[PDB]
Amino acid sequence: QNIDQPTEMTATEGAIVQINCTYQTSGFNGLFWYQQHAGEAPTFLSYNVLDGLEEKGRFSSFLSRSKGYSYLLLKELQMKDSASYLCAVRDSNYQLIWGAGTKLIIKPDIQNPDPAVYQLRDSVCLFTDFDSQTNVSQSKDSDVYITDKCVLDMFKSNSAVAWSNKSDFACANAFNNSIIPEDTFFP
Amino acid sequence: MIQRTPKIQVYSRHPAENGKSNFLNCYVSGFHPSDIEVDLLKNGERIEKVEHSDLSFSKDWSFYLLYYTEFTPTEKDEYACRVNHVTLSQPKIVKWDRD
Amino acid sequence: GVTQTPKFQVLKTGQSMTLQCAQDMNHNSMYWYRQDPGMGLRLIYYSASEGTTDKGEVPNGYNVSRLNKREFSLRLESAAPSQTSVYFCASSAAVEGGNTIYFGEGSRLTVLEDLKNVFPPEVAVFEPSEAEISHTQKATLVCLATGFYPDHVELSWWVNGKEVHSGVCTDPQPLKEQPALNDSRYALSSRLRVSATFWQNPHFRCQVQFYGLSENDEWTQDRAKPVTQIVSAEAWG
Amino acid sequence: MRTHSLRYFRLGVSDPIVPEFISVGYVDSHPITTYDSVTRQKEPRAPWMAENLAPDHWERYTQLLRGWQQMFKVELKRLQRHYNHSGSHTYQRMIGCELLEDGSTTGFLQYAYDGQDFLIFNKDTLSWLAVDNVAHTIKQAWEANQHELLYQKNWLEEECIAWLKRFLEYGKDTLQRTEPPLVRVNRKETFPGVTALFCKAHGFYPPEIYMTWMKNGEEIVQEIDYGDILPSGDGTYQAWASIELLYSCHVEHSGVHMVLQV
Ligand SMILES: [Cl-]
Repeated sequence: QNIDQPTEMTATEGAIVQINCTYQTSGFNGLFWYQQHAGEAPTFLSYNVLDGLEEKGRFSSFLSRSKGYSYLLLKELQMKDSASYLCAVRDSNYQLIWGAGTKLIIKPDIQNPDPAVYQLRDSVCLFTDFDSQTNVSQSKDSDVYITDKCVLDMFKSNSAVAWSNKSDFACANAFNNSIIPEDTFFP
Repeated sequence: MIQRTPKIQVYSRHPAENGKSNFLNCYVSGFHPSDIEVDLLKNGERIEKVEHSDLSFSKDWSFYLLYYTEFTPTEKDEYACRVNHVTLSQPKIVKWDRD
Repeated sequence: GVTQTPKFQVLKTGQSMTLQCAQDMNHNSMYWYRQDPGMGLRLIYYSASEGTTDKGEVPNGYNVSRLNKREFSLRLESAAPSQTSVYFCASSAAVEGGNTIYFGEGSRLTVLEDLKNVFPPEVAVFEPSEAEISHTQKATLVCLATGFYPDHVELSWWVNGKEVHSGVCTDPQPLKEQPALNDSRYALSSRLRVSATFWQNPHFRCQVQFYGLSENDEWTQDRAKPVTQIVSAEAWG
Repeated sequence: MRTHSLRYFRLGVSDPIVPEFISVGYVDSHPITTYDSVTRQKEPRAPWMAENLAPDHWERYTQLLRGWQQMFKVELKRLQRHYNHSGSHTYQRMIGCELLEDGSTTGFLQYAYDGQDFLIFNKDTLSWLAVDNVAHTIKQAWEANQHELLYQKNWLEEECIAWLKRFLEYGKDTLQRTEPPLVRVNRKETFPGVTALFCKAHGFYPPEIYMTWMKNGEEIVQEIDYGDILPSGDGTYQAWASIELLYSCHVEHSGVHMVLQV
């Protein structure tokens, strides 16, 4: 008995994402979709047991029993939709089999990109205001720490932090292991 | 509340012949509620070696049971099925018609 | 809904632990799950109704008690480091099809061989770059919570004594300060972005709640006992 | 393949003398499973069930039955409160499906209070048919949960039939066998000038048998007395049909037609 859903999916803000769930069970007594925000409890989204599409606001749940397949469709994607999506199938003995979950990543629409690396003081290096297409690589050096990109919403922007107490550490070299924009501002 | 009295049918497994080994069945059915007492009798006395099916369920919500025992019919022996149920003021003794 | 306690717990290998769970929905069925990275929720034990319980997929090292219709507790007889996980209590009206599962808030349990590597975080606030202020008319404050262990922290931003959420973003997962070590300590960063006109008015406080040791926890080291505590760093406009 | 069915019954008794709760499963006329409030265990009733289902089936369904037992107790208490009834009353349930010879299917789910129809599920309209206003009150409460109605429709049409196909394979040697009937006609002068004709069949399996009396090959005889189809105790069945007297007894059993001319 297996439940399969992608590990991770990335889509853009305002767009549509379809999260698939396939199941191989001896029997079938329904399929659930749950939403789980990071560090939070899973919360119910839908239950499907007959064939068809069920729409609940921006979210739709489809089921094909003959194909052993369901999808969770999210429309007009918002940043608040960044979460894990868990599907679960109740088998012939009413055992609930949970999928490993799909982590959904929403890329914000950056209207005015302004890539820059800044130095902060209590030092920290801040890579910020880059477009969502930019990926931040982890540090090759053990005593250099680089966080993943984070989206804040005041206006929405991306940022990554780099720090170290090593003498050779400079903000000019902090994100050298990443593919950063050509027009990045280095004050 | 409707209480339904049991239908009691006493019959042999195979066509009966005096002297030939057989099985005497008592089929008790169509009764409601489920509490019931059944005994097979040989000349008025309870037969100890008596097998029975578990309580069974009909689609019409009534119940049925099969009580049976191995026997060799004779001209002199009188066989019967004694049943008690809430619908009965006293146990009902149903004699085997000897097939 | 479903109420489960405690939210966080540090245990030493071999110690006993009871996780409490109650539900006020008059539900018949109750469940205990553990959530581990890269896998689906795994059922430890379940209780189809009051007066019955049964093993789930991963019952070894645990036991349960369906105390009454409301309560279902989970017990760790002799805690082992593999029992380090997030525990979710759940309930549904019945175990059969359709009946929505309701989950508790979750219990983060960390089982350690010894409590000697437990440390609260060091918290520092890094004031906005003057170059950022002049370039964007925006100002980003960074907060670093470093050298904590286990990863049992909650970071929040407080502006003029009130918690803010707008313009705030915290790393969802901490990074490992010693990636190659089994008992690596942790680091977490957060950013608070405000207008340059807001940063120039003369308070900003980054607050980190650390969940460590309890009063009953034995401590014999020379350093301060790494108890549950709030560590904060500030900046004025 | 002939028509076959799978069904699960539940009986709940309030203030019993007798278990408070029993559940029995059947494939056709064969008991396959049993559970009661005394054993608190779901056990096979047929060796072909025991031989083919692993202990985890029995372990899991025992837990479900313990929950269903508890739900039955609470529901019978609510029914008694609605009816304002004291003393001992019964609550019954029957769920099942049929797989017809032609491949089509049926599914049913019903409840009874004091051995009378109470609530009848209609899986085509996804609603409950209520016999009175207490049943109507329960119907309104149960229909408020659309997920459960849909779940029950899926179980009756898909899951029940797959279980039935699985069990029919397990019990193949028992359930799909044919034991043809042994049929005889007995003639006797009873009351003076009155002849009674009995057509008696025994040793047959399955229990479904058709018997009738015909006159001059054509018309069915008026006023035929029918004997019930009775278990003989050895896995076979017996039945009869009689008339008062050119007559012939017509018997049909598992695709075979038989005529006994008198
Ligand atoms: Cl009833």
